[PDB]
Parts: sequence; structure tokens; C-alpha cells
Amino acid sequence: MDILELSERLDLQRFHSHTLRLYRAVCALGNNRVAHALCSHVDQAQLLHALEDAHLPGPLRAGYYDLLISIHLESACRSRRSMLSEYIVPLTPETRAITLFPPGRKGGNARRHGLPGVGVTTSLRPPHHFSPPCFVAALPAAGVAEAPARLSPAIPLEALRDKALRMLGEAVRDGGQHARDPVGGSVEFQFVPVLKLVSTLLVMGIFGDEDVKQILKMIEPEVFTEELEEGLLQMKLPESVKLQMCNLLEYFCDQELQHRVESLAAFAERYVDKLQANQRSRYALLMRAFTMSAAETARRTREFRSPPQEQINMLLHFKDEADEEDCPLPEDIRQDLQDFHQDLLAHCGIQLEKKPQSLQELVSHMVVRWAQEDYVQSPELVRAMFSLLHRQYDGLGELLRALPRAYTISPSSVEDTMSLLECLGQIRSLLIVQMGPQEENLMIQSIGNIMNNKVFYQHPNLMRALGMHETVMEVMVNVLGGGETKEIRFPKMVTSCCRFLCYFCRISRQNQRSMFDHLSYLLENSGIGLGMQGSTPLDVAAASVIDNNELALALQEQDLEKVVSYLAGCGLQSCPMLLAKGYPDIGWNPCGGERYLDFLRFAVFVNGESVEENANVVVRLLIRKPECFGPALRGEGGSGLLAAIEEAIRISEDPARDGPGVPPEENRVHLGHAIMSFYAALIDLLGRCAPEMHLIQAGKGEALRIRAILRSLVPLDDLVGIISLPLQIPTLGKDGALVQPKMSASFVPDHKASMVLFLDRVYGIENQDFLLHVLDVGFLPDMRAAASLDTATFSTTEMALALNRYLCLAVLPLITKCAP
Amino acid sequence: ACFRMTPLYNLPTHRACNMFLESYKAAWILTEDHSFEDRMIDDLSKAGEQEEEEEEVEEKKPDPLHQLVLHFSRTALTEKSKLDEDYLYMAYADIMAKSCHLEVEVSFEEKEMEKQRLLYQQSRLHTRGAAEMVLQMISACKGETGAMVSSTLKLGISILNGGNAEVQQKMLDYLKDKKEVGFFQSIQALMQTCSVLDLNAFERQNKAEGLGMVNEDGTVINRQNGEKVMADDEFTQDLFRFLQLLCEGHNNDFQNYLRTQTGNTTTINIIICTVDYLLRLQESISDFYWYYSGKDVIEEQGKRNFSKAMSVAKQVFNSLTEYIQGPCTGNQQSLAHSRLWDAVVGFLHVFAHMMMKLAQDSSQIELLKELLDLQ
Amino acid sequence: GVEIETISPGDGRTFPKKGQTCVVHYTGMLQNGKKFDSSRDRNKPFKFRIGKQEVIKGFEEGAAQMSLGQRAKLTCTPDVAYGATGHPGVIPPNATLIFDVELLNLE
Amino acid sequence: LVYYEGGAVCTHARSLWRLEPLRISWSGSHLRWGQPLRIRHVTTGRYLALTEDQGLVVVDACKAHTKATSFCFRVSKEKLPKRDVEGMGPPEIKYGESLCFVQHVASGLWLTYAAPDPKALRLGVLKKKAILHQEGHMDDALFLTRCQQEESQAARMIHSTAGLYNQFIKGLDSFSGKPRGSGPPAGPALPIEAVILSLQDLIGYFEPPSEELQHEEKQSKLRSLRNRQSLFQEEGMLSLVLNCIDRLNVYTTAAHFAEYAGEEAAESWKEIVNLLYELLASLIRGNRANCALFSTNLDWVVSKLDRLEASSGILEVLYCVLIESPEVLNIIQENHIKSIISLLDKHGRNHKVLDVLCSLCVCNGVAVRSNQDLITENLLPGRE
Repeated sequence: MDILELSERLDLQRFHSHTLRLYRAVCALGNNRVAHALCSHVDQAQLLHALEDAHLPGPLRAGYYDLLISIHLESACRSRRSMLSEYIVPLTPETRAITLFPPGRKGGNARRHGLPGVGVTTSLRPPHHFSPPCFVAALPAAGVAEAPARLSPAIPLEALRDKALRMLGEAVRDGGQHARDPVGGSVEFQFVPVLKLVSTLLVMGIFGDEDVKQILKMIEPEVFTEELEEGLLQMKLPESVKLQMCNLLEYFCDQELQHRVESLAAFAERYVDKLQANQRSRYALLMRAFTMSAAETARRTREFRSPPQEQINMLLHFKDEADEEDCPLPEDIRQDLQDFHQDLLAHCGIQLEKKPQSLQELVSHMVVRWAQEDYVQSPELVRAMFSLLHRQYDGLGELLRALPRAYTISPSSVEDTMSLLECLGQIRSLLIVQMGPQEENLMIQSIGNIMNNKVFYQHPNLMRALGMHETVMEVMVNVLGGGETKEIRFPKMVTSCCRFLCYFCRISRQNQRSMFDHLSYLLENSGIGLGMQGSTPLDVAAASVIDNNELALALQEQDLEKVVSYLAGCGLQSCPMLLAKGYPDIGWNPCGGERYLDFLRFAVFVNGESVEENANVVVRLLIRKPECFGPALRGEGGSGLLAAIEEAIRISEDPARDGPGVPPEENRVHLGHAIMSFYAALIDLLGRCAPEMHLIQAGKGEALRIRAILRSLVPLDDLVGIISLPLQIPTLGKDGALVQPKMSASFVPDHKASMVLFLDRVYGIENQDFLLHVLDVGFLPDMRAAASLDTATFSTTEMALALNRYLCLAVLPLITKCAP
Repeated sequence: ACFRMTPLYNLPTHRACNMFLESYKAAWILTEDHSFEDRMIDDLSKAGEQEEEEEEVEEKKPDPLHQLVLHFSRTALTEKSKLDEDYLYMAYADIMAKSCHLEVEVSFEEKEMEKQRLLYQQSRLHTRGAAEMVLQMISACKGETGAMVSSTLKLGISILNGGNAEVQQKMLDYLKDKKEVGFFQSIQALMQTCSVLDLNAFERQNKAEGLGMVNEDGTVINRQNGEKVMADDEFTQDLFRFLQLLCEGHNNDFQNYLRTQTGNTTTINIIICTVDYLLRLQESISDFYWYYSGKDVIEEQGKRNFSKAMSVAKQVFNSLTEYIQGPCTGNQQSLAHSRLWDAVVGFLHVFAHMMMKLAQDSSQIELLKELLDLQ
Repeated sequence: GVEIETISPGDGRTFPKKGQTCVVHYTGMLQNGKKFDSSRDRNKPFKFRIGKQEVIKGFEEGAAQMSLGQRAKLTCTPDVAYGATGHPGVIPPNATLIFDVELLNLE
Repeated sequence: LVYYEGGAVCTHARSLWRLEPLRISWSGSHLRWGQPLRIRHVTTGRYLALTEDQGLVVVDACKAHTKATSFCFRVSKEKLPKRDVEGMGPPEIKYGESLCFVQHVASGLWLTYAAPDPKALRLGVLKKKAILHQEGHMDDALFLTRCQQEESQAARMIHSTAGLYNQFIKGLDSFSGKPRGSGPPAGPALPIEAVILSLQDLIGYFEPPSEELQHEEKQSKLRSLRNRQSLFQEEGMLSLVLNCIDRLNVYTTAAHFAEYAGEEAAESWKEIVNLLYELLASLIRGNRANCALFSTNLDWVVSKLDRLEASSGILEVLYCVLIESPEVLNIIQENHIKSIISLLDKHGRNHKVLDVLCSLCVCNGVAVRSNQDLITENLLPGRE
């Protein structure tokens, strides 16, 4: 039956409208595979005819128009809309030719305002992905989560925009007819779906220059003349149409904003070149200034002995006109900037009649006229109309809030930025979807493309302005929140992205300083970060604090006691997922405890010296909770630390107690190795928390007091016992089979270096008899072992190279200082 | 590196343009001044084309400003766990606020016209429900410091300049006929979250300028990044300035309302709480003297720290004067029974060695004269 | 598993061979009388590179069987079609397909 | 067992105590320090008492012998019943101020927290057992706080309301087995009319506020509605009604209900199951936590879609859960969606089913591609 019958068959009309709503639901939020599937059920011809049918009912007509937008437009529209908030300006000749005003002579201070949305826009906007919907093609043999995601179903937009223009032109003149039979039965049904379609196509930028000119003519003809026929704004529309009208206006306001930004970029391009030439000329003239001058050249050459930021600051330091003498620029060049400051404000309507004659005070007049003419009821309509109203008078504040996201790039890297922006669109698109196995591999390869991109390292400022780092930190927050307690679903993407965060911190300190704010925010998420192996939020925090003395100096105390409460939790109970693998039970977690220990090591030790302020508070809070040191050093019930090390070494060497009794999986847990790794990081922590010698000879109370506490803590007799503890050596025999111990399951020389650094920084060596007494027992067998392994077959071994690093990091500098 | 680096003209053009635009915005556009808020609210507050309809129902449709007021009332009074950020509310509230005050022997003949003009500008707003914006926003902010409570607080001060009695009356009537505790709960939490001086933070700050770390993209000399000691001084000062304004003019029953609320089921004696905060301030100021007493000279950052601390302390004492003036016997009893005396003796002991320390040298004459008006 | 019935024979001489693409205005429809695809609705002739396995078996061999300018009725079993999985959300698994194909042009 | 329990429990009905003085006349007089008076819990009908076996517990209301239950209030711990005042009484004890220590009038023991801390209170939330100590500690001071009239009325609601259906449930499983055949029913006649009247009152008591109401009163009524819904779930009314539907669900039709319950109850079976669904929807509509409580038993409601007695009510219950909790959406599995499709195949073109599917796709603006793929896989290609 004809759908026009449903205008009387109401029950069918409601059911089918709800059906169309379900159609717009299943294909919503970038589900282009379902959108392509739906293209079979509703065809291109079906949609186009439903657009052009003027006898269709209201809800069904609106549903079909919205459905067309959902099938074809929304996936590309959302991503492009998001990219409208950033303004990357390449250095191109058409960018150079971009001027604030079109060529005119009406006003010297300011010409007539250019037509919004008409002209050249050089902002880097990624192209859309349109795949013609082909259904007879063979189904791919590739498995899921590896095949590329479906793109938007293609549809002729060049003809579609012509259809849209014809439709709205007919609707405008029908409004002038004031006919008693509106299309769809109501004014809002006659206008809202059409305006929504024009809004979306405007966002895509399908319209040409003349198409936008026609749109302005049908919006308001007389105001938009360059050198019933009445615009839509005088037809007393309903509120829903007013809402879509606001959506139409805000796009042109955005286009004006982008035009201003590009005008600034063009003037910046010309002015920088002129200033570069002038500064070169001044430098060349100042070279011969030494013949007729003297030591007063200091503040002349301060520019050339000072980096460019304050150079341009003092060069531009002439706005108030009370500081001209400091500025060495010629007055005509300064006049160029002053004139360009004049017209920019005039363009923004600052300073330089029933016809507004321009959009700037046309929309403001429109909004105030609507508000005074009737009581607006729709809340989001009020939100939209007053957001516009705030945007009109304030010509500069929006520019001030748009400049931090503005940036200029070299033309040679536009294609480099293309891939980065496309992957940025992909990860941004994943913020609105529940995390899935299909989405993980596409976003891991996206961040891999970020790693491969040169501009990712070349322009850290642009990276920070784009702010992918915070967006990725939310996507971790959601993925850990899903299964926040039970299990970390999609662990591979978690560790692959925290790897990107660690690299991001290492790109630059400004990126690190920006990341420094979220540490506590990262710290709550690090509570379950012990579950994952590899790159973890704790590692991200360490990379966000390390190699900067300024960082960890403003590190708030509240983080510290929560970290050591986690250490207490590590020490009071067995590790859950480690114990679930059939391992024998021990009442504490060496691996998680080690993680916090090396984290605090990065927290308190920077650039080769200890931070005293962080050092005393960490040792104070750590020593307040002795339960996390391990089986030893607890006092009552606590055996020797050295004895616990022989417990760990022999349990590590003996199977069925070090492992599950079943590396084979490259992440096998070795309990004996982990316990002593924890002990080594515990003592390396205390060693790097040790007070400095200059404060010690300074005699300051707390500085002496802490070290005296550490001496009462750790007896040096156990330490020299650990020094005397042997190392398993690669032996020759059995047809030359080298018995090579594995670092994953053997005592490493770097542990011993941790204890050597501790005794050097805390205990020290004062006398010769005990100096030799510590040298001969443990350093001598190891150095002889290294000398013996210094051969053809044993030098290349990990044990030998680790001994080489250990001796040259901890042993040899210690005895170099103890040489006299 | 400064003696070994390259001049400006060898820098890449795209980098140079980025540096130029960054310098340009701070040096020209932020510094640029433009006043438009007066013709904002004149157009919003005026209603047009109702003359043509000439309707006599008395329906009283809102004027364009009043629609804004109703809309923000609706989003203020809607029930949500968190008061989600609205940048337009930032824009409109700042526009709404600073458009009111707009401010050599001036005489009492012409002195009054600026006052009644300020009253006219406030009357343009409080007659339109703008007075309810501050109460609803403070009730809905739930006691967390933020942009909204700052902008709303500045609006409250703006509409309450000169102690507008009628505005105070509207405040009192709304609190009385709504009888909600969340307002004073928010006020108590917000004031309890106000910061005091920290020695550890101060010393950590002191270590920073010894480094004098600059940025890589050029150089900024001793950058003016956010100070971690007394960052919320403007907010705390504004909060007590607002509390002072809502009791200015000896609004006796309003002061008794602050001390106790019969209508409210739960009563929070904010007067006692205010004393508690002043008490918390006295240890910080005393210990900040107890870091400089040994040192013969006080450095510049410490001088600025004293200035911002005592500006807030002056505002607190001015407020505390306001609650008890009139005299309000209930408040006077609350002050006497509270721990005000401990703060008083601590401040006196601080003031004991202030002027003696500062009088030794001529470099602390400023900080001495502001301290002198503080006592 | 594909069968051809001519509807309006065309050339009968220049059969589609390897090395040249085929341009067709097909019309796919389910065996239950339900249309699911076409090319005239999109107003664009569907062109496929024959011999490179972009389309299903039945359509490929069927399109290779007729000649230039020939309209044919193509019957494809699920064995030469998508079969046990169908086309997700469009064609149910294990269904027989019928195509009205007019091979309008070659290259 | 009585506890010093914190959190929302202090904003819950279980923290309310009603005092009943021993005086028949002028029982609402102002409290003078030290008159004898009983303490009763609002929602359980239990009286605090010094029991013989476990010291301080809340004994049932049928065994309060007025000796172990009565108590008295004094400002201090010193060894301090007067002549009752036939009027307003001297207003002395204040709400939130005028601190008092409560002592057993007959035993002379003062209430105080149990000092030992178990492993439950070692790191977790602190519920502190109260022991009627002989003398007690110093910091056992008790603040006295008002209850709002709606709180008091609601607290009386649970206590009166729960017992009726508890009796109804025990009447239900009394004839769960042992078919009546042609003889008399199992036991006492079930209060069909009283239950139906209570159900109608509860539905009206949980009626959402009307659309025409102004935004201020609409939000205030919404807050009251959420509070009452949360309190009733916190008192377990959701579990009790779940027992009601589950117990009535064993009979397919009224004849099946007749064969065990009786002819007189068979007719009301349809009405009661419709009313139970309506109240259930009114209980859960718009509730974040209560809707989240149905993520555990999603298949429980899914199991009853095939029933013909009440499809609209359970569908509304499903819709209210769906439009509220995305975590419930994460529990959806391929059998459930086919069952939803079976609703369309067995009940005609009901657009509410489409609305259910629409809610199934997206919740809180978050796309669920797994469910969207299942919808297009199991619904679209058939085209039937």
C-alpha cells in the first residue's frame, strides 16, 4: 500500500516511524558496516524520492531525512566537526594571499565585510572516506578485528546540494504564499528536516562559493547583497526551526573566526620575514659598530645573545607607545603592525541606521528581536541563541580562546600531518563506543602511525595543542573501569598505549610538565595497575616525574602515603593473579612491591643526586609502616636480611618452590629472584634516599639523624655477607656446553651494585683494615670471575657484561674515592 | 649556550611565526581593552515591540535579560550530582558582574549621583531575579572550589556593592521561605577548603628560583607560572567580602540568621566556623614569622606572601566587625564563647615582633604600613 | 552451481574475457521475491574487474557466460554464493540468489 | 544486634528510634531528664532490652516486660522517674544539643561501644557493636536528631506493609504443593482485598510527578520519589515483590491458580499480577542503583516474556531498566535478543518492542557495536 495512506492509517504511521527510529539507532555512532547493510533495505532511490515527496506525513518525512543523514553523513560529519576546532595553517602562497578584507576602497580603516563562508580556507581538513555500497562483492576471507573498518556509504552530494537549494527555495516562497497546507502538515515539519540537511552539508563543506551566496540570499537577501523575496528570518517560525536557524548561523560565525585566524597567519608570514631581514641588517651593521663604539654595546648585543622569545617580545614591545625607545624597529615597519591592529578590531566591530548591513550586528539584532518578541521555551534553544549572542559582541575573546589551538606548519609536512590527523580522528571516534576487539587493533596501528610520523617529534607544541595524551588517558580510564575489579579487559591496548604515554613524556619536558598534573589522577588508576605487565601507569608516572629537578619538588605529599599504603598491601597479602597460576603461597608480593620501590627511586633520585626534601618524607612515611620491608627487618619475628637472601637464592635454584611446577611464556614468575629483586630495590631506594655528604659535614640535625637511623636499620655485617655471596659462573664442559645462568632466575650483579651504592652513600669506608676486609671477601672473587670470563667464549655472555657494568658503576668509583 | 647559539634570522619560518603569534596575543590582544557590557545589558534589559501588541492580560513576559536569568535558574535548580562546567555561564556571569560597579575634592552634591547610578544598575538586575542566581548557584555548587563559585561570588559582590538593603531583604526572604541546609553546608565546606600558608611548599618554591629554569622555545626570565602558596587568596578574600556585604548596614536579623536558622532543621553556626578558619590562619602566619625571626632580612617573595596573607586577614577582621556591629548580642556571645582569644593572643604576639623587626631597615616600610593598618 | 536464462540476447560474439573489466546493470533479489540490490536505483553501472575474485563465484562465472549487450537471469546456489554465513544483515545464510543482469558494456 | 554504623545508613530508616513513655496520658509532653520510657524500632516492631542470653538486643514486641526495656536520660554519669506533668512539660532536652547519657532504669547499665575491633572492622567500614556497659566510657555521647514527617510515615510504611505480604507469601507456599482438587484450601483465607488496596495505595504513593508541574516542584518531587524508592529497596521491598511474582508465576492460568488456592482467589490472579508489575515499574523507574540491581537477574525477567497474563507491565519494567543502566546493557546475550524478536512475532506490531530495541542499541550516548551487530544479524536479512 502507498505510504500516503498512512496519513490516515495512524497506527501504521507510528509503528513505521518507530521503525525508522530503530534504523537510525542501529546505524548510529559510526557503525558504517550496519549503515552499508541498511543501504540494501532502504536504497538511494528510496531516500531521494522520500526527500522529494511533498505529500508524505510529518514524522515519517522527518524520520527519512534524519535517516539519510544517519546512513551517509554522521560518521564523516562528527569527525570533520571535531577537526573544525583546530586550525593548522600551512605556509602556502594562497595562505599568503589570504587578506582580512576583500579588495575594496569603501573605507580606509575597514572595507565592507566579506561574505562569510565564501573564499579560500587553507585549514588542514582531512578528506572523507566514502565507499560505494557494493553488495554483490565477495565476503572477505579475513577474520574479524583485522579487516579494515567500513567507510561511509557514498551518495552524490554535488546533486544533493542542488536538490537542497531547490527545496529550501520552494519552502521560502511557500512561506511567502502562507498556504494553509504546509508540506508535512506543519511549518516545523516543512522546515526542520531541510535545515538539518543543509546544516550537515554545510559542516561537510559541500557547497561552493555561489551555493553559499544563494544560501545567504534565502537567509536574508538585502543584507547579503554585494557590490516573496524576503528572507526566512521574518516568517515567525516555530522554536524548533529557530533552533536549526541558530545552527545555521553559528557555522558562519565559525567561518568568520577561521577567516580571521588565517588572516593573522598570513600577516605573521609577511611580518616575520620583514623582521628577519631587519634583524639581519642590524646584526650586520652591529658587526662594524666596535670601531666607533665601546663597552656600551652590551644591551645592543643582548638581543643576539638572547634566545628569540624575548627578542620578539622586546621588538613587539611598542604597543603602548611609552616604550618606543627600547624597540629598534623602523617606524614604517611598526606602522604595518599598528595598521593591521586597526583593521582587525574594525573587522571585529570594536571601533572605527535600521539596516544592519552585515552579519555581525544582523544576528545580534535578530536574537534580541526574537527574545523581546516572545517568551522562548526550549532550553537548548535558549542555550544556542545566547551562545551566539555572546559570540557577536565579543569579537576578540573567541579569538583568544582559539589561538592556543592554532598553529603553523611547513608546507613540506602537510602530508605527514594528514596521516596523524586521520589517526587522531579514529581515536577521537572511539571515545563514544564501548571498547572492542575490533577497535583495539585499529587504534594500536593508529598510535603506531603516530610513532612513525616525523612531525610527532618535530612539533611537540602541536602535539600538546591537539592533546591526544589526555584523550588516551580517558580511554584507559574507561577500559580499566570496564572490569575495574574483575579483570583488565583488552590488556594489550592498555600496555601498548601506556607505552605511548611513556614515549610522550620522553619527547619533551613541557609534555612531561603538562602530564605532571594528572599523576594523582593516574595514581588511583595505578592501584589496579599492578595486574598488568609491561608498560603500566606507574611507569607512566615515573616517566612523568624523572630527569627534572623542578618536578618531584612540587610533588604533593598526599601521593606518598597512598603509595606506601599500597606497599603495605603488597607486603601483607599474597599476590592474587601470581598465586592463581599454581605458585606456592608466600604472604607478600615482591613484584608489586618492587614496582613501587623503583617508582619511589625515580621519585626521589634525579640527575645523579638525591632530593633531601622528598628523601626525608619518604623515609619517614616508609619507616612509619615497617610491615612492607619484607620477611626480614621487621624486628620481632624478623630473621636476617642476608639469611632471607640465601632463602631466596636456594629456593630459586630448587624447583617446585620457585615456580608453579608445570622463560616458557617469557613472563614466568621466579619467586626467589623476585624476593631478592625486591630487597635490592629496597636498599637502592634507601641508598638514593641517603643524605648528602656536604650536609653531613655541615652538621645539620635531621641530615645526621636520618643516616644514623639507617645505620641502626641495616647492619653492615649482613651487607658484607651479601658482598661475599657467590655468583654462578658460566662453566665450560660437556662438549663445550656453556652452563649459562638466566637473569630471570639467577642473582644479578646489578642487585649487588644496589647494595654497594647503599653502603657507599650511607655507611661509607673510614679505615684501611675494614676497607681490605670488605674488598677481599666479596669483591675479589667477583672481579677474578670477570677477569676469567674476559675471554673469547665468555665475554659476550650477559653475566660477563652485567659484571662489567656492575664493576664500572659501583665498585671502581667506590675504591677510586677510597684510594688514599 | 647563549654565547654559542644562533640569532633569530636562521630560525625556521613556521617556528618563528608560531613564536610571533604566541608573543603577539599576550602583548597586544590580552592587553587590549574594550568595554561592551553596558550595551550588552542595556539591550538585554530593554524590551521592545510589546507596544504594538499592547497586551493587557498582565502575563508579564520576560525581557531578554530576564529569560537568561530564568534559564540559569532552571539549570541551577535542576538536580545533578556535579555542577557541570558552562563556559557561556563564565562569559555571561563575568559580563553580568563587572557591568555593575563601573568604577580631587569631590563634594557630597555630585558624590551621590554615582551612588544612585550604581543602585540603578543593581536595580536593573535584582528586580529581575538576578538576586536568586547567587543563592541557587552556591546551594548547587555542593562545596567544591571552582570557576563557578568564583564567578558567582564576584557577581554577588557586584550586585551587593554599597550594601543594597533591598537585595539583602530578598536574600533573607528566599532563605526563610525555602528552608534548605545545603547553602550553609556548601559555605562551611567551601571556607574549610580555603588554604593557609605552608612552610614546606614555600621552601620548595624557594628552591625553584635558585634554578631559574626557562623554556626551550626561546627564554622566559623567571616565569610567572601558578604560585602554590595562597593561590586562592582572591577567592577567600571575595568570600569574606561577600559575607561582609550581606551584613553591611547593621542588618541585625540577617546576622541572627547567620548565627542560627530556626526554619532550617540543621543549624550551622558559621560565625564559630569563621573563627575556626581565623584560628587556622593564625598558626600559618605565626609559623611564617617562626621561619623569618632568625633571618635578619626578609626576601621579596616572602614580602609578597605577607601582603597577600594580611589582605585576607584584613578582610576577615572587617567581616568579623560586621557580624557583631549593631550590636548583635547573640554574635557577641558566640565570639566570646569561641576560640577567638587564642587567635587574638597569637596575632598580638606576632605583631609584637613585626614592627620591631621591620623598623631596623627602610626596605620593609610598605609591609609595615599595611601591617599597621591590619592591627 | 550457476544457471543462465537469456532474457534479451545481445551480441553473442564478444564474450567477456580476461584482461578487460565488465560493466553491468545488475538487479539482485532474494528467492522469496524480495529485492535486495540493484544498480539502476543508484543510477550507476556497476563495473567489476573479472578474474580477480572481487565478487562471488556464481555472479563471476554467470557474468562470464553471456556476451555483450545480453540480459540474463542468473541463478546462484549458496555453494557459489555467500552460503553458510550469508551477507551479514542483508542476505540470510544458505539462501539461493537470483540476478537480472544486463551486461551493458565491456571496458 | 545494635551498632554504631555510619554512612547512608544514618540517612536510612533503620537509624530511627521512637520513644514511648510509660504514661498513658500526656505521653507527648516535653522530656524531663530521667523519666522512664521505652524505645521501639520503626520498621521491625522490636524493643531494645537487656535480654538474658545476649545482653543488649532488640527483643520482639510480644516479650517487652517493661523492666528490661525502659531507660532514662541524664546529663552526667553520676547516680541520679519524677511526678509526670499533665501538660506541655518542661522543655529541656534539645535536638542536636543538650547532650545526655542514657542508662537502663532497672539494670543501671550505660550503653557504650564494644571496645574490641575484629578483622571486619580492621580495614573495612566501621559498624561498632553497642554493649550496655556497667559504667561506660567518656566519648559515648549521643546527638539527638529530628526525623522529617515523610521519613516517619515511610518508616511506618515498611513495617505495616511488609508483614501483610509476608503473611501472603506464607499463605502462597502453604498451598504451593498439595493441590486443592475439589475440597477446601490449605489454610487461612488470604487477604485479597486488603492486599489489593495496599497495592493501589503504594502505586499512588509511588506515582511520578505530573508533567505540568513547574520545574522547581518537579525536581523536589523527583528527589522525594528517588528517596522513597531507595529507602524501600534498602528495606528489601524489591526482594519481597520479587518473591511475590515468582510465587505467583508457577501457575500458568487462573485455573492453575484455582487448583491450589481456590476459586475465590482465581479471578483476582490477573489483577494482582498486573498490579505487581505496575508497582515494580514505579519502584524502579529512574533509579540508578535499583535499575543496576537487575543486572544480576536479567534472564529472570526475560523468562516471563512468553506469558500472556501481563506483557505490558513486564515490558515497561524492562524499558525502565534499559533507559537507566548501561551496565545492564552489557549483560545482553544472543538468546535474549531473539526472545525480544519473538515478542514481535507473537504479539503483533507493537512499537514498544521497537522502543525496547532502540534502548538496546545505545545507552548514555555510548555505542554498543556487539548489540547493534546482533540486531542487524537476527532481524534485518529475513525481512519478515
